[PDB]
Amino acid sequence: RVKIANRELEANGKVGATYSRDLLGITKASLATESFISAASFQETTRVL
Amino acid sequence: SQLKLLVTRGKEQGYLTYAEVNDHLPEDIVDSDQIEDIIQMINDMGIQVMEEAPDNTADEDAAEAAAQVLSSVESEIGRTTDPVRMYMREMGTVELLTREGEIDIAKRIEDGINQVQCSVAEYPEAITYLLEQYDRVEAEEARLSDLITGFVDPELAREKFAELRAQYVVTRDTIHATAQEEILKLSEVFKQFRLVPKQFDYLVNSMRVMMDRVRTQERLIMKLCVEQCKMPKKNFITLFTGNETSDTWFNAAIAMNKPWSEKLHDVSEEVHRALQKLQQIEEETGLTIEQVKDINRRMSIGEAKARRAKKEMVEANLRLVISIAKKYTNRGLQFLDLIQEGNIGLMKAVDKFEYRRGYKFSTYATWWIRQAITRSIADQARTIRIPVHMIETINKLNRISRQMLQEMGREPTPEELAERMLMPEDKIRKVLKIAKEPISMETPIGDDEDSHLGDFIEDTTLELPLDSATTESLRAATHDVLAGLTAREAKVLRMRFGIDMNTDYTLEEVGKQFDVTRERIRQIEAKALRKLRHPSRSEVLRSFLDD
Amino acid sequence: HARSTGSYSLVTQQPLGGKAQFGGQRFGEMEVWALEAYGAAYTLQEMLTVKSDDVNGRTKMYKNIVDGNHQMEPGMPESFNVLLKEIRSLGINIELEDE
Amino acid sequence: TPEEKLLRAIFGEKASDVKDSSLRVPNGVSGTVIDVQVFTRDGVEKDKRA
Amino acid sequence: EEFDAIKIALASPDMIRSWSFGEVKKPETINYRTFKPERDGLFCARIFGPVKDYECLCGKYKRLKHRGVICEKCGVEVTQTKVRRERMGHIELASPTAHIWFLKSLPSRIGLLLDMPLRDIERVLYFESYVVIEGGMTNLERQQILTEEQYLDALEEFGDEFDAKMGAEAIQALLKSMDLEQECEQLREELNETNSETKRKKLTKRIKLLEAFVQSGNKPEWMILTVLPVLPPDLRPLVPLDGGRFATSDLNDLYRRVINRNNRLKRLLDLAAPDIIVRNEKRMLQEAVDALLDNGRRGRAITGSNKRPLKSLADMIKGKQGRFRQNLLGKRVDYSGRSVITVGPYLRLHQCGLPKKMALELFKPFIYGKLELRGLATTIK
Amino acid sequence: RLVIYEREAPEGTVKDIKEQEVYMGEIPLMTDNGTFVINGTERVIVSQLH
Ligand SMILES: [Zn+2]
Repeated sequence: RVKIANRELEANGKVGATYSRDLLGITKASLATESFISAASFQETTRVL
Repeated sequence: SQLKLLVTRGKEQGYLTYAEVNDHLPEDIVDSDQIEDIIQMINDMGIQVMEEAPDNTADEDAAEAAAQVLSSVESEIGRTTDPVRMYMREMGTVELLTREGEIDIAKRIEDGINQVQCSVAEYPEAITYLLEQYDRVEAEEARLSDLITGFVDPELAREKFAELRAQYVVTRDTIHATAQEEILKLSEVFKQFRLVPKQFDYLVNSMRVMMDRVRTQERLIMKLCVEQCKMPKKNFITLFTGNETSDTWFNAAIAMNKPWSEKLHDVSEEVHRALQKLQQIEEETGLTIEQVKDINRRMSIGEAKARRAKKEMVEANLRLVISIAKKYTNRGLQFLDLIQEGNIGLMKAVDKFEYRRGYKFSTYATWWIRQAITRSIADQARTIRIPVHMIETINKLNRISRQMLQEMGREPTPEELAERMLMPEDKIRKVLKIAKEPISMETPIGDDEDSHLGDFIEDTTLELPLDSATTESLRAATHDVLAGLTAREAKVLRMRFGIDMNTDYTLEEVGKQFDVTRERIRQIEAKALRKLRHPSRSEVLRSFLDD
Repeated sequence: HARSTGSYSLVTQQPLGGKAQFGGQRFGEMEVWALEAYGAAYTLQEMLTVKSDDVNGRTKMYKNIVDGNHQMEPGMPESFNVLLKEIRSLGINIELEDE
Repeated sequence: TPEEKLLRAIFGEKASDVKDSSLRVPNGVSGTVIDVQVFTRDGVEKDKRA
Repeated sequence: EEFDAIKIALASPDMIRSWSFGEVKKPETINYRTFKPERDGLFCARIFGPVKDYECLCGKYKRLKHRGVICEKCGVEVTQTKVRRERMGHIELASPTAHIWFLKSLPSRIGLLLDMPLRDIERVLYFESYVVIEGGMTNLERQQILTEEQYLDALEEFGDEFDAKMGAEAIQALLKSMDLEQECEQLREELNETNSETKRKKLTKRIKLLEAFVQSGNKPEWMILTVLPVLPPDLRPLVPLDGGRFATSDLNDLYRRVINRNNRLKRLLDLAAPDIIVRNEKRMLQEAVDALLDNGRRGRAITGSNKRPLKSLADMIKGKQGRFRQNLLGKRVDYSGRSVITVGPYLRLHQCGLPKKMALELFKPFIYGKLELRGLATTIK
Repeated sequence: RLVIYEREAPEGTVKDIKEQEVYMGEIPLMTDNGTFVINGTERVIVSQLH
């Protein structure tokens, strides 16, 4: 999201956002998902819902 | 802080034990419900899991709120849950005896009922209602026992209502000097009658119409004078109490050089309407508005004391109800359902108790409580509800089966229960087929990978897809066969059956739109069946009759 | 053991046979991972829409197979429809946009 | 149903009131019926073979 | 229907009415004697559609053409029995009730939407402790909890302009009486004036949550169930097992319990009973609902006639055996088989043996088609 | 053996000893081979180790 947003903005004249990348465990990097019907298959269903 | 030290060792270690968590608990909270509350707050946050005697990932982002809830529940406990105990606490706060003062509280209740009945005896609309109901009931439209459940032979009752007509004509058609005494005698006679519960219900209903109309015209006078016209309470109380009926305290009020009075000009006729419908309701009764308001406020306060006596005695006897409801705890119905049903039965007991019968209250109300809980256990325990006396037969079979199981030694047979019980030898069989609970369809039959018994209960509404294919193939084939006829032929044989149209037709509508309901279309049909039953044509059709 | 069209469950229109588990082999999850690993997705779609659940999909598949037209008309799984109902009995308004 | 009814009309074959549910051998075994036992609820008249 | 994405939101009481097909009113399920379903219980005919395809319950209208008509005897729409699988029923609850998912998910959604400690909310629901709602500029704040004596005192303090509830009506008043954008502006102030990184940190946390909630389509008072929906009658069946023993699922039990207590509570309120009775009843209904939506999270499963903690709605989606993982990914499969294997080196590595019998039972449909195509047998039978 | 002592008597003179034989349960006996028969099928109870 950030890379497309600030990349198009630098494509225009304004300035983006200096981001500092992270590194997450797989049980923690699979824990965040845009889609929830995916993320309710394996996560705790109640909280996702 | 201490339970937070638990949390820091859990973040470091990554697990716990029951000795650990049981050691870091606050030094008084040993409610097993509360213990589970904290254990779930500790587990579900992560640390996960609490792990009895250990010795894989974890997923959670809301551990901070759980930790906060723990550190808040440390000093001041999250006292109680498990609403059986909540009810125990909330009813145990009672001085749980009413020793020979129950009759004082019943004195109080008799006060309330007698005040409301006397006020009723002051009430015109309900007296007129009972007179009009006397006429209707005398018209074969009702029983003499439904309009009244006896007084303290409804032919004596008829002369009683005739006495009511006499008292009321003398008391009403003389409208102050003697009319008061007329109401006095009517009082002395109506204080000794007796009404059905729903009869005093409609009494209270028309009276509640009365109080609500009076309060709504209160709003029509106040929100048209007090609120709408800047009219304070001082000059309003100055002029409302004292007339309250005639229009001498409003339109004479507008000309009083007052703030509200210099603005009431545009609220004149609506307030005139208010007092006019006020005196109209008065016409409905015949008394001043303040008489009506004082009378039904006396009614309301006696009623409040009566409801309060109800509340007080029942909260005295809740201990009784719990002790008695403990006795049925495996009828298939929850504890608290039993205790609430008992409380309702107790309410009906307090509804109809008299000290002039000499009973004591606990021995009296035990029966009502037990009978109500039995009605409940019969009516809403079994999944597929069965009537009452059916349950009677079931309990009879269970008692006699326990007795026969040792009288005959081995075990009973239906042929023999059909002669101990004098029942017709087949009701025993049907009762024994019906009286059993239904299996929890998610029952585990652990005998496999992991199943639930609902996972095996096959289907029988579906159609075998061979059937679907045959039906479609035969739709097509019959379509072709009807292609082998004429307009008269094909249309008549279609309409004679369900072929690709709406609901079928008999010779009436058929010969109607075909102009002949006679042997004409009958001959058409019979010859149709002739040509179709003709082999070398219908061989495929007979092939669709596989057998 | 072999099963082409046997009985069916009652809560979810899935295969269930009895006689010698007269129902299809469990096409579990790791197999779905397998099919996604290949690019094959039609076989998956029919592995859990036509062969298994979609109670119009399967009968139309059988009509097509007998009539020599190996098409498929999927629809939507009856299990996911049960999931919509079980989420919706709870106070959670789950709906499907239509565009 | 529809045209099924037309068919029964075409051949007059009385549609029966009874549904077959006989205990048929499981598809595949191939055997010798070594012994038949007939338990009866004692509310029924035992048949000829029993 | 190649539709779109899926959308999801909260349960509007208007929404849960428009979904339904007629109020449930009674805990009866079937008639014990003629096994048609009672009206109108957890099962029904006038509500959830008919039992038999294109037949009314009573039997007045029994033809395929008559579909669309509702009987004059029991209003049952002559329509396929598979409509018995897609209808839902509301329960016009007499006392309002809090939805356990939105009250026990850590955080409390109702909590951090109200900005209130979870302990005080579980106070206000279970009737330990009154709570003020919009207490006026007299002495008290808004969220200020109280107790028995404190409320009965404050009534003296101010006869009017004093608004203190307790129970689900209280939380619902707090929610609806709340307005969010006011809290958004006050939060922008708190981000401006107040300066402590933890303070304005949770300031941004709650302000993001609140503006995100308003950006949502939802409302505040939809977290308090006024209308609970009943699952249909064929996802929670009542099968005839061979022998009179009916094998019912457990949601029938849970629904029947919650409906029992709803009825009883309406009956208590009508009699003008004393207060402890109605309070115990509203606790009982709250726990019946909280068992119905999850049967968990609340301390003890209201276990069935087994010792089994009986299954419930969020327990029919949750867990590796629920619909997501256990039957929406790993399903059975028509057209399959299995057997013991062997070697057979006489093959080429792109082909396997397959027994004659297994082949003829896997490929039955294709074979039927091939036969009736080549004309070697007239019809599919 | 249902005994009932007299009140005004801790162990004072007995007033009734009604001696009657009561049924209870059917313990499934053991075959000669240590294999019970519970419902027609021959079952065996495996020794435990605790
Ligand atoms: Zn009808």
